[PDB]
Amino acid sequence: FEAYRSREVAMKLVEKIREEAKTLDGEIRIMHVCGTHEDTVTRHGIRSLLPENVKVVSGPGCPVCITPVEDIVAMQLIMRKAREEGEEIILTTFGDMYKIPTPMGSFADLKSEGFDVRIVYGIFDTYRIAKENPDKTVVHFSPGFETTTAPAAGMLNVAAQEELENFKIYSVHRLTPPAVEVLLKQGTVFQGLIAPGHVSTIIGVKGWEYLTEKYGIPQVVAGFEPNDVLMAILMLIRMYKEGEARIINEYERAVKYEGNVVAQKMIDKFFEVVDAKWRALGVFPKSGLELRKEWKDFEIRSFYKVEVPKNLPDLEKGCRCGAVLRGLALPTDCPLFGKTCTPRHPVGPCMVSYEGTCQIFYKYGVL
Amino acid sequence: FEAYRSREVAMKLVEKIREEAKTLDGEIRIMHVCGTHEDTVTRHGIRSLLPENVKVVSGPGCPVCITPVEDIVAMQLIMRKAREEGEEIILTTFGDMYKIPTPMGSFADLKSEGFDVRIVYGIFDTYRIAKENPDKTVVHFSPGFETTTAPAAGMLNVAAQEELENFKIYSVHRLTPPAVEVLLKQGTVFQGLIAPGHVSTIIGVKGWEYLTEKYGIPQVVAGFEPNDVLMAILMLIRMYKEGEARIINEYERAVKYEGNVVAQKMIDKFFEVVDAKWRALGVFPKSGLELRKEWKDFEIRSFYKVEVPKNLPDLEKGCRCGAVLRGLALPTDCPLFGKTCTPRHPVGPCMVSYEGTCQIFYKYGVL
Amino acid sequence: LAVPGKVIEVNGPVAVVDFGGVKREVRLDLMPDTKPGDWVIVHTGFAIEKLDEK
Amino acid sequence: LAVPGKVIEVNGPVAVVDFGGVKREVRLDLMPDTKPGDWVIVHTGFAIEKLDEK
Amino acid sequence: LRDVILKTALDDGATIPFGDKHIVFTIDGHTVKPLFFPGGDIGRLAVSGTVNDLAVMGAEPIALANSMIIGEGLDMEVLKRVLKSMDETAREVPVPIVTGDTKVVEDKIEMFVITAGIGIAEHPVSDAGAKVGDAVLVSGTIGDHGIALMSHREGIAFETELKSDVAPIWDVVKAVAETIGWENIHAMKDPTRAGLSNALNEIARKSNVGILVREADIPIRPEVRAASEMLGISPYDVANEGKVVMVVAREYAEEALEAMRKTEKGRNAAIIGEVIADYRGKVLLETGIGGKRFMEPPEGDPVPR
Amino acid sequence: LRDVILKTALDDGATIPFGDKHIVFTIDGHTVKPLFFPGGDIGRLAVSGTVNDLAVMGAEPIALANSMIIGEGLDMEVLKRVLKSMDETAREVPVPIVTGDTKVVEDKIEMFVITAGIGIAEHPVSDAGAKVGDAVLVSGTIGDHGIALMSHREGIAFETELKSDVAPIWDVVKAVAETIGWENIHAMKDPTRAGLSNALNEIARKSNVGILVREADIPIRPEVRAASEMLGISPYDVANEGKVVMVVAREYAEEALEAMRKTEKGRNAAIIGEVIADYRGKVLLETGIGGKRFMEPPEGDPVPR
Ligand code: SF4
Ligand code: SF4
Repeated sequence: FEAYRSREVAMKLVEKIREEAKTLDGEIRIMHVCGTHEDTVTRHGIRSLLPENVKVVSGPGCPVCITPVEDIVAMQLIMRKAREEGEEIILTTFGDMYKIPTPMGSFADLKSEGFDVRIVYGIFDTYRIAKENPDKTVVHFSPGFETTTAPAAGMLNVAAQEELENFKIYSVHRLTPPAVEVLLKQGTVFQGLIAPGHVSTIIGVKGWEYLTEKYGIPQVVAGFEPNDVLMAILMLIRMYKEGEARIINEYERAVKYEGNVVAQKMIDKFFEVVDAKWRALGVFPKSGLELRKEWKDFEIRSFYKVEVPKNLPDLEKGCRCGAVLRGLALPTDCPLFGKTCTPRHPVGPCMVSYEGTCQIFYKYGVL
Repeated sequence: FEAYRSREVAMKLVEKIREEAKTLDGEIRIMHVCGTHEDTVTRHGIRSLLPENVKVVSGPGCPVCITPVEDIVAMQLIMRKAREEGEEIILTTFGDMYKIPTPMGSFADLKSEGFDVRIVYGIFDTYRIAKENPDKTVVHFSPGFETTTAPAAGMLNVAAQEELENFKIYSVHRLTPPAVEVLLKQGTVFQGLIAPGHVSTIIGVKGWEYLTEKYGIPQVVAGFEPNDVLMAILMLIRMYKEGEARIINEYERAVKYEGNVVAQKMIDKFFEVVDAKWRALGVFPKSGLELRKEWKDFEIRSFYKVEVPKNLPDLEKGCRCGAVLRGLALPTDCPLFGKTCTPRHPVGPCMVSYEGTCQIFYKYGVL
Repeated sequence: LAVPGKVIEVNGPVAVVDFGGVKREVRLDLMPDTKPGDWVIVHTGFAIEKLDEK
Repeated sequence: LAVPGKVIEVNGPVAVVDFGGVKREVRLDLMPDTKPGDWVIVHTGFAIEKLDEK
Repeated sequence: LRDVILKTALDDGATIPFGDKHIVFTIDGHTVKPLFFPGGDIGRLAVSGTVNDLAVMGAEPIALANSMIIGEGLDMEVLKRVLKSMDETAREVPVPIVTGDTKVVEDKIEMFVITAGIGIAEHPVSDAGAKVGDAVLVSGTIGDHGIALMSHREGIAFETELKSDVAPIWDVVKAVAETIGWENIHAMKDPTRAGLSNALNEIARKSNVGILVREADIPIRPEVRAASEMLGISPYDVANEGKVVMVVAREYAEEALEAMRKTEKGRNAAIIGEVIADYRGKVLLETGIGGKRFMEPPEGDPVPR
Repeated sequence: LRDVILKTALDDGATIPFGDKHIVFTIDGHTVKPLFFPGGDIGRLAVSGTVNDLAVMGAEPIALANSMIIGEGLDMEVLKRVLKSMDETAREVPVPIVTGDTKVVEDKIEMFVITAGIGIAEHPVSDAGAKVGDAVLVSGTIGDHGIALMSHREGIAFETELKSDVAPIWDVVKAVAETIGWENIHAMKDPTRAGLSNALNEIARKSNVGILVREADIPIRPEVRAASEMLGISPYDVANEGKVVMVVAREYAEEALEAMRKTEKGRNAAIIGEVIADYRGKVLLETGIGGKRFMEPPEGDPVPR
């Protein structure tokens, strides 16, 4: 506990960092790709402790932000379609996704139209709802990285076993490791990666090793305590200077080199990897997880064929959320940040999602 | 000239108004329905001269604001469709309409996509363009009340005579008098109407008489000089107190009791009255002007059948532009006015249109 | 959004007008009877009416 | 977005956990081998892993 | 929520000098649902709120007036229960509820409680008197009431029940005053709506001064810490109904702190920071690890993150 | 347009006291397209702008330095022409263009002109010295340059050509100063970008005072009035390149006005209003008919309405 939050520990690390960064050749840009990490860095204001030549940028570490509008709109179309077919569907979605904006309106607006939209907290809450209403089809707009794809693929097993029938999900799950790669390949720069802790809990270090071996970028599977990130930033500064390219499981207390094999298998059971669309980022190959041809029954899209309007802009004019998800800029480098765009009245998803880099910068009033 | 702007005249009128309003039973709400009028009242700050019990509210006096998104989006669909058919169309539209927002983006965004969108100033500029490029079909997204429906229906005559072939227009013309009626019928309150000057130039006093006889609301066809409005506000305050219900052509210098019969006839030649949709206001019966079955050739919609997506919101969450067009509130009675919504970064059309009540309040920084 | 102007030249249905000093052309498809002596009301480059000795 | 909690009760694949004092249920479909002695990581009401004597 | 009523003084504690003292007059309504919550109820909430509204302005509670708007068909026992709390709480000050009024409306609403109060202050205090160098003190734990009520809504139950801190704190303020002199209490603010963060920002903004707060010195219950993290909201932004923020002359920082701790309602009191010349109008927070960031007041009511 | 360069003094007239005087140092770039316009050109614009930048800060033009960035393939006659204007204008002050530099870039850009200048002011002046009661004066017609250039773009031609007012006005300022004393000129601002409205708002905002202007007293050409209405933009928001706003002690309002009118560049000068204690930071305009409204600075470059 304490040792992982201790000011002594932190001030020793900060000092060590300061020293190393002193003999550093230029500017080191370490990157993390987990929302929780950004929150950790910003909440404890770690950036206000790092040397001028040591920078920490955010990546596409928000499952909600990168969820394509095309799918959100498509889910609303199914809602209206299903109704036009005497089928009043029960929609369950996370609190923030519930508010995500699209040119066609948000899920919250569909709620203000008579549709039954219920904010759940876990795939299970949805499961609880399904049995409590076997008359109506209950569907869960399911977004999320490896960390949330597991619970879902785990509840589908309890759906196959119980052979439950009114338990569907709109699969918009995403794969973290791939996005990190598409980024390196697309120009985003950084000398070290702070691998997302809990994403690594599921796919284990093994799941990351391939990026280091392929691009030579040192990694660190870090936890979430302030000292966890500070410890990880230290290692990366070193590996960079000494010339290494290896992964270090700082979060070993909660990570198995091979991750949880149970979840892995379970996921691989109901989902198959496919090319996916990342909002404001484009099409990333092998970064999506749609239900396998077999369990085509758990995918609400199987029952309803819909036509999503073409030419639906990803973000509103002015929103630089695309550059924020790529680690090409912080939310403070945005002309609308803190002005026209705030959690109350947001412009882009980066400010809506609970793990949005922008919502986190506003929320903790970055210095 | 001067006499119509003279401070002496104005201060005499203001005094006269002040006196009359003194023996007034309650609060008199005079309404005007022309953008130019709102600009006159706000530019010279007439409101800062009227007694506390004398109020002047704005009506749907903006042809651009009330233009349905459905049509704007539809016009963009034709642009893409026409292209998918080796037909690169030339789009001409007014400066403000060019920027009007829709969930599918504005005409300006279509310009940033390779499409040829040219900002004209009069239907003629479009005409000039047509002959200068008889290879491509030049279309004009044509909005406007009686005042602008005339030039258009006048250029179609020069199109029929010359038997021109590449001269089309997207008809979204509107009728002023009808909207005024739908308003009375729908709850909007006012004891007097300041009839739009130039709309009355075309349809003449005759075109308005029917509202007075039917609802007993006194009217005044006023000009646009500060004294014109002040003179009109005076008459209405009187007719109200003395119990009359008659129209007074204050703008007689530029208005014929029967208006311009040439334009009238000309319009009635190419256009037929039909039920139309007024953005943020709903469907007003007999308030639209689509080309008659005969000249179905001048309507770009004849050549291309398109499918506009359903469930396209009229305004973004928070925009009270609907209440502003109904005379149920001023733009200062809006939570976004001057904050998140400004001409630079607007939310609703009321702030985009050159004649938008909101753009006018911001522009002249109402007191 | 119209402003008043003095017609200084006429050429069939294509009159020319002056506004406090600006030379701008103005169609006459709505007012076929316009002599350079007349003063007109221009709306988007067109003539909608002629003034009076008010 | 997970916080650590001490498992105080287990009932088949439906363990119960305590977080600094809060009683909340937690599915065990990902960690079938959880004894009330174990401490788990809860993510949206689920168990993703068990801690270590770090 | 538009401030039309302001330009149409108004909407804040009012002072009326008379004799050699000042009459402090206030009023506040309550639409708290449910009428009942862990540690208190609308009745106590009403009296506590108003008493405190007078304490932070330096006025001694002289009297209360209560107007109740009851919806037709209200569990009578509920109403009796509420009235008991009001009388029970008012006596804790002490302060008499000299007058009242009651109304029955057909609309189904359970009940609304409007409370007014008058106080006498020989030495008025406002959130605009903070001076550079001054010490910032909070009389108790932060996040109690807010988290208490939210936890009740989300099923979240606690080992030992976590309850609201709803309670009058005139005694706490009086203590300090009588121990260091009114002249030495430069500013006060009750951290209710929007929490401590809002309260501090206000003092900072209305006194045109920067306020430095040390995250490590802010009193927070172990239950609140856990619950706050789970719901995804920081205990700084949740409501407090039995606490007071006090800006004191630096030379009396230690004296005041002890005075507060000598009372039951100020038992956990503590010194959380100081006023500075930099960052005027802002609140700067020094995190536990030595980091720094601003403590911004929430935009709207909080929801789980 | 982000003020990163500010926190990364900077970006405004700089003063450096030396001896008993102050060295005023400034610099400004020009990307005016086309390089040529009715009444002037980039060259005159460059020199006039910088000379004026020094005049409004109370410094006498001591020297100019010019750096030109020329794009490969620039009509040589154009460049010669521009250089003539610069030398011609600089002599009108008078002020020598003591140094220079030239660069040729392959990029097609015609030309950019960067000008720096130094001045000596024994009595510095800034847009933050306006005091309540003071008179507000504008040295000439408003809307000349802005409307001139816009009209050239929109084909709009005029009976007698309407041209820019681009020209240095050190002579105008010096006149006033030598007639009423520097101590009596409280504030100045050149109404260039954003026009008169922007200039006034700035003085008002940086001096924390309200400024009342009478629409009936603001000098505007008959050509500008007509053109402004047609393009749908008010002459208050368009650029001026040969005018100066001057806030003078009330007791010298009349003396100053005459001094300005005694010069060619201040021939149409006039008194347009006064500083007031109300509406601090705002500009209040009393319309011709006696009405009142604020004169808000445009958000972005104007377009026809
Ligand atoms: S602040 Fe808003 S607008 Fe700027 S990128 Fe972040 S969400 Fe997009
Ligand atoms: S200001 Fe904006 S947002 Fe408010 S109604 Fe007028 S346009 Fe709509």
